[PDB]
Amino acid sequence: TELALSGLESFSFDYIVKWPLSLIINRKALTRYQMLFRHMFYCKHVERLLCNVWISNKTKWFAGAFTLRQRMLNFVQNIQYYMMFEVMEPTWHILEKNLKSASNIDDVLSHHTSFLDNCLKDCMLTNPELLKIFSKLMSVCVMFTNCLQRFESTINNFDSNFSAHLMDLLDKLSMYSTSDCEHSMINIIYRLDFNGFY
Amino acid sequence: PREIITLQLGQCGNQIGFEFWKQLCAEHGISPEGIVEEFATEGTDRKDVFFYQADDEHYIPRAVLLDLEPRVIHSILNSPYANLYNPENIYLSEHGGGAGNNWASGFSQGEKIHEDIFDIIDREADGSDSLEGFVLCHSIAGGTGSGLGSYLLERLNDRYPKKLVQTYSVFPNQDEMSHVVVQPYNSLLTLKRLTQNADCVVVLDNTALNRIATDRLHIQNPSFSQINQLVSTIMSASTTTLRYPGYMNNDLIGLIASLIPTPRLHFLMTGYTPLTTDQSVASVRKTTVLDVMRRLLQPKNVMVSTGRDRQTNHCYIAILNIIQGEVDPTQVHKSLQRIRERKLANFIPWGPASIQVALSRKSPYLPSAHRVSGLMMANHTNISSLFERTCRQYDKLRKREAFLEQFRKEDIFKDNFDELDNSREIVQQLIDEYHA
Amino acid sequence: PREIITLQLGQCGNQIGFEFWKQLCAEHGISPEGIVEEFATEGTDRKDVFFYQADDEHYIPRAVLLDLEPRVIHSILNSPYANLYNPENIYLSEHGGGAGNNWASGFSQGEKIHEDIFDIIDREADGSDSLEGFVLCHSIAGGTGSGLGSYLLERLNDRYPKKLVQTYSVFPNQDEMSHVVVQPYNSLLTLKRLTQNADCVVVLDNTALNRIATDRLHIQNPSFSQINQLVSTIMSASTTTLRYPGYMNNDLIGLIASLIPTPRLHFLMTGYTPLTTDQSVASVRKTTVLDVMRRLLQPKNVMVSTGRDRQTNHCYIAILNIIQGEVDPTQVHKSLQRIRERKLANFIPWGPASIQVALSRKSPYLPSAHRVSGLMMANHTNISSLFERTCRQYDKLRKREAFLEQFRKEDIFKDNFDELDNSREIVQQLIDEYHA
Amino acid sequence: LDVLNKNYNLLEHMQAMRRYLLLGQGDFIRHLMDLLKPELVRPATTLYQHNLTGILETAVRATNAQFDNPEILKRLDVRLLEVSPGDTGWDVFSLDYHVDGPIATVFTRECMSHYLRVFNFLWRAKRMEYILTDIWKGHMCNAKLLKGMPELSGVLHQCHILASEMVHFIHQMQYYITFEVLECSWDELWNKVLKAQDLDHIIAAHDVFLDTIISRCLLDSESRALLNQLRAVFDQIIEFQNAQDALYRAALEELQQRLQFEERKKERESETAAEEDVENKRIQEFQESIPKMRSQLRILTHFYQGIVQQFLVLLTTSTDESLRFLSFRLDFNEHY
Repeated sequence: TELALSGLESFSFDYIVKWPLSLIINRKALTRYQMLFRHMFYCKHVERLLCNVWISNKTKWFAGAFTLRQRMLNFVQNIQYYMMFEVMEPTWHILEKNLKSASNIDDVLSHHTSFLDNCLKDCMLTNPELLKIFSKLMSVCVMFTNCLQRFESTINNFDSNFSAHLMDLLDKLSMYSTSDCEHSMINIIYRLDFNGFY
Repeated sequence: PREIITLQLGQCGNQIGFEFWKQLCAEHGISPEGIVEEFATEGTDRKDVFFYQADDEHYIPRAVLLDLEPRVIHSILNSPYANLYNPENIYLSEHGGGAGNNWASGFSQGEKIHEDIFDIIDREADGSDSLEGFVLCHSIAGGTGSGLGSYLLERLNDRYPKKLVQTYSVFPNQDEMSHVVVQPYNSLLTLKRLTQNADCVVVLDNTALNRIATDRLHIQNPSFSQINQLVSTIMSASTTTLRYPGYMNNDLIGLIASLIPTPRLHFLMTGYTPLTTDQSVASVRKTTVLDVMRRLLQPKNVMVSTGRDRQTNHCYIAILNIIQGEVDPTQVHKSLQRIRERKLANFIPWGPASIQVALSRKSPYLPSAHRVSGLMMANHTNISSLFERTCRQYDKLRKREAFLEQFRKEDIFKDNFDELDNSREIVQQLIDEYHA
Repeated sequence: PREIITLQLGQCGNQIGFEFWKQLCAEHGISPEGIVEEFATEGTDRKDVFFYQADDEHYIPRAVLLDLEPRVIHSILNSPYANLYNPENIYLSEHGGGAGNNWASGFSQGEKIHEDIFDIIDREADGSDSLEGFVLCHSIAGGTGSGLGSYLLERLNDRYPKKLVQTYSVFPNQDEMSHVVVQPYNSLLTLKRLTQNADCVVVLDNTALNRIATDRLHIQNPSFSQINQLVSTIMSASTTTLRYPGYMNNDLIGLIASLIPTPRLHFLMTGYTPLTTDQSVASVRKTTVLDVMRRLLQPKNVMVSTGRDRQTNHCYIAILNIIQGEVDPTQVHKSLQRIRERKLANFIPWGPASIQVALSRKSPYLPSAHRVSGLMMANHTNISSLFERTCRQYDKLRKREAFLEQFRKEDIFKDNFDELDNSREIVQQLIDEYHA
Repeated sequence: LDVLNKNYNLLEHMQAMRRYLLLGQGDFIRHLMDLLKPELVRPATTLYQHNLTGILETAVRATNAQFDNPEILKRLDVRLLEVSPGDTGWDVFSLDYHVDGPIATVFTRECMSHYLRVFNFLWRAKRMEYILTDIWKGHMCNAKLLKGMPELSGVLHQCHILASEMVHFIHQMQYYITFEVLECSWDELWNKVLKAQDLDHIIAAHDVFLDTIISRCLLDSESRALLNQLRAVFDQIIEFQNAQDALYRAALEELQQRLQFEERKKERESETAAEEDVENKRIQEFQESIPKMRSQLRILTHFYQGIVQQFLVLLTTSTDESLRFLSFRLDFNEHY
């Protein structure tokens, strides 16, 4: 909505569509699509470089350096499967109700735009301070590539830095527990109580 | 892009990779000599990830097969699936080998055919400018697959340092020791190379094969013709995110990265339930996903001989549960809901655990688009029971004066036996230390 | 206009040029003895660029074929494609030669038939008042194609100084050295003439042929009848801008000018993927151009035996990617979009690089107007590995006292062996110096 | 659409003009431009017209055996300007598509007047492609004949590298800017004319076609930053050429007197201090003319380095049209 990106790139995709198909997939709807593509590409952009660093390391202080990375990788592999799965089940639910109901066109237009507002609110989850910890997560990626170019005090600086986002993860988990018991927050509790029994 | 070169090697490694390529044509909708079905591109969205990319819509396999015994390759060319293989990539007609049964035979034959063994297998490397890695589809049983396979784990570590190494290696059989007696020697020599000269392995026990081969398969005389049926399905099952279009961990460096805790701890437990053809008549009533992963953590489909009373002091760290084909994904989060209530996996007390579930659509085929399939890639710390089984059979044999004079005549001058013993105990001690 | 005279010479150079002319009639829609189809002028807009121009709509080939062995030409006249050839342009019936197997045989036979060898091949030169150049379709293997071919690289350099010289020369096989042993001597003597007495070459390795001949072609006994199938297609593929109507680099001095960095650095790597006939059943679903050039830079289709771990310190300078026939040119800039993101070609740090892509419509034929074809003309600085392979096999043979007394009896009085060794090392040193 | 196809084929003349003024086919114009060059090197005279029509008719016969059947050669002629005879002669020659009757209904005075402007840049693009073909053959011509001198072996070697930097940068730029504008406009007009059903939509698709392409080729009121740099590389490519054969010729004639003086050494024995003094004079003229070619090369590559840097910034400033596509392409050429 009125927010900005979480990196350096102004890159996004926009779909080109004309009449009378522009009546149902709006140009306002493309802007709602333009916010979710920036979020999902960026955490995928993280997953690529982090995985490459892990494979390079694969190919004690070094056992503990592998211990922080595998803990942080398994944290970010689980949360992004949750975002992939719990987007996807509103996707099959939004597919089925266009098959169940469809008798008017402004209805299935407003059916679709109310779905993007659910996807936008799930990606507006990183509004107050979470976009700062994803950038603080990214600054310890590039601090770990600054020692990829260097091959221990550097490793315990990473243990201090990888315990820094851990205490901020519980801060974001504490921010996940605060509203008036709405459904998207109840959605983000059971997914993160999934992250609690581990 | 994501091209992997399979290194099929040995008497058993060539036969388990022969039907692995034969499994791939039945699911891609292609024939080994032609293209008669149009189901290859509309149904399957990606085919050039294990095959070589096409020149005439003929997907060449990216495979090499070397063995000292010519018997395994003479049972290939009369089969109609050998015309898909090329007679110029590996060998032409009438290829041979040694005499030959020794671990020191193939270990000494690697540096006398050193010019030819690094010439024709490197021609497939520069076909793609971004190589994925190398999988050594070799064997531990015998001296053929264990003798020469230990050499390529060393010289491909520095000539190709930025490539993934991970093997689907089969473990030998420990029932009696009459036909072979050199089994504790050649196994531990390769097992040292599998931990420090190799990143990951996929263990496949032989004593656990006939536990399953008489479980539901109902045979009376165990033959070698059944060893290729359990192995070739789970090989193609492991690349369903990689061959078929998936999203997350769709590479081989995606799956192995999310399961290995540390180097020298990479031995992954495998599980695969559906192997019966008369289950097909009752899967028409919407058999769900809520019952297929309750039996994966239950020790019934496992292919690892381990202790039954040793799981209380051992803890799971990483467990993979792969569903394939029809999943009904509106209840796949419902299946993962029931995991925390049972706590069938013991969790590590020092750090978090992870139950990763993933899906990919299967082949457009009637036995594949109807029956649910579950592939397990576990990682449990009770795997030292096999390492305690192999080490207790190793030090007992050296006190009986067995193969100490019959083994050190060729290319062995110093005692490298305790070099394998301490490094095996380093693995066994760091496993129990890993849960603090 | 743009008439090129092909110089087919030797035991192997005559057979690879025999099916090269036989390939041209099937794509021009013409018969070697008549014109039965009208597809020759409406479908093909230019035919008189390799053939001689017509007198009765009979497009004579502008070809000459000399060899010491009469066996290669006696397997020609019984074939029904020899009536297109003329029995007065080269030889009449019962032509012969030497005995004969020596590099010094054809090197000494050039100045005793000096009057006749410069008489009938010059009659085709003044047919067109603007001659393109000469291509020496000769061989390096044996003493027949290497002995006489080194003579014409000298006397045609000054008698025709303003003409392009560039050859499609085949490299010999280095597997064993039993049948031939004179292979390091006759190869390096011609290789010196290929750099200073010749502008450009097109290398064609023999050990890389059976790497492809068993890759997708599935043969058991490698015969000589397969060596003409990989060679004749890429010869006609290289002139698709020249034979068929193109716009840019539609001449042979157009293509070679945009790839050569400097003299004595002209060895071009060749690649060609589609060689399989069962790919045809799945190209009906609009197989695109976005996937055909991702595998060209990937070292799979290469015809050059080179090192796999030597590409990190070597850099591409010029790479050609030729698409033919159906291209769908609204996504050909989309295929070149994806090149910079992978950086599969290492770029030179001193200057710019270039990925040149071009297209031309193919023959009006069903296997040609349906399946995508990709021809690669690379130029990578790892080509010194072949020059290190040939030089290490050259100095090792001179220390074994091999062919030093058996080779200097005829027309050799001084040691010209280090004259070839230093000039080969001049090529090998200026290649690594070229990236500063 | 019946009247379009039964006589005076208008859609076919839309395609036939692209092979000549847009230069869609090369085997026509190259077999022209080979023969056309020995007339263009001299300045134009009053007899300039009568022979080029014979150069035209021979060259359209050498490339065709079936193009006699349509009516295209009668509807194409030659176009010369009123420029005084004290010019180079290269800029006078141009081909134009002639119209007489109902073909002149779809083709007004405003159509071919802009086709003269799209021809002159594209003729100069092929002019730069063919005169540099001559100097590339001139690289391989003189180098084979001077072998025998150890000084001049490495002297041409670095000259061939710094010439190749200008060869490869012109090639990946000039081949790509014309083929792309060929791509976006051929697939815009030719597919639209058979799906719209009119006369006025044939021309409405056409009269938006022929001014999209030239605005992407050369001419716009905001494109003054385009041609100022494309002509700054057009005169630098002449300055690099004429200085080469001003120094290659001085390199080659001086070696011809050395070889014939060697032939006089064996004949004086079959049939000496001043003979050594003339050789030392040869070596001194070999000595002078090597920094003569060096010093001109150091001036030339400093100009080319100033051209390649000024070509980037002065292409990236106009008023928010498809220049983001144009600025995408030149950084891709110099780096990859």
